[PDB]
Amino acid sequence: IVGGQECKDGECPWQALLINEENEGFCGGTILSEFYILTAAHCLYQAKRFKVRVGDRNTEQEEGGEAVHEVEVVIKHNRFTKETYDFDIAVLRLKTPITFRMNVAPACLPERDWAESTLMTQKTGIVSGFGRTHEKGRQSTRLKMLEVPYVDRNSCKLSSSFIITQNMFCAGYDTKQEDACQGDSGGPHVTRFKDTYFVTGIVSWGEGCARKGKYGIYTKVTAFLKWIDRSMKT
Amino acid sequence: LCSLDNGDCDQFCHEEQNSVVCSCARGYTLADNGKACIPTGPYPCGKQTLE
Ligand SMILES: CO[C@@H]1C[C@H](C(=O)Nc2ccc(-n3ccccc3=O)cc2F)N(C(=O)Nc2ccc(Cl)cc2)C1
Ligand SMILES: [Ca+2]
Repeated sequence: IVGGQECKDGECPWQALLINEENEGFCGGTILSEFYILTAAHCLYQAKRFKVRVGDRNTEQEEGGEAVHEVEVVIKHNRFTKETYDFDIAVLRLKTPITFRMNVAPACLPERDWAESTLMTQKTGIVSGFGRTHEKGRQSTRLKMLEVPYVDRNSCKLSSSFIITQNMFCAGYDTKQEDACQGDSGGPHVTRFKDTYFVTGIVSWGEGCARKGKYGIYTKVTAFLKWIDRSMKT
Repeated sequence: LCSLDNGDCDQFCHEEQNSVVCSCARGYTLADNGKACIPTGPYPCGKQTLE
């Protein structure tokens, strides 16, 4: 995350971290339930084998709240392709149930229409992660969060050197130096409504990070609620 | 009108029979006034944790 602030205690309980066999984080994920995690499809090809970490806020150590969970099933959206990065969504079923606690809780799944007419229409959303704090930086060691403004859809297409599909949405700043980055991919984009946070997007991609005239591209969660609901039953 | 401040619902809002019907996400039960959403157990989805 570039800019933003540090995730204080209990602030981003739904944040999940995918770690490689070397125990290094490489992508984010969002807790949906005690068994399911929501992440980005392109994060899959990114690791031979991987596990999910929860309750972590600082990777340099173990404060006792962290918990590792092995993946039992990796449900990748079949239509996902790196050539367009469309359908960048994946659901993970964990082998063991997550224990909710301080810094460990799921985000709410909203209903399509309601989310689109009420959540997506909000002024801002919230993205978080342990990703790089700069375009050319290293994996951030502290969990960060950032309030990102929802961006006009047209103003979103006019700024992208790539195709923005219906399964995508822009969030961020035109010139202000704040945005998600590499490492935050797969992470949660949540929108708050009356102090309840609903998952609205999955950190997907961007041409660099915090680049003037560019935005962060997130996978619209509302476009996959059905697919997500079907993925969580099996 | 679900269009007016969300029909006073805590979470989900629908417009059936030309009225307003509130509902909640999994893990919450619809309160007596049929508007508020009450958490079923500790650590309900969508809430930052305090303990
Ligand atoms: C130059 O970029 C570095 C490299 C890395 C990267 O590889 N990005 C990347 C991925 C896919 C496409 N892409 C899109 C459509 C069709 C084909 C296609 O190849 C273009 C891209 F630039 N990156 C990044 O992920 N940043 C990032 C910023 C904001 C947020 Cl919210 C999340 C992530 C910044
Ligand atoms: Ca730690």
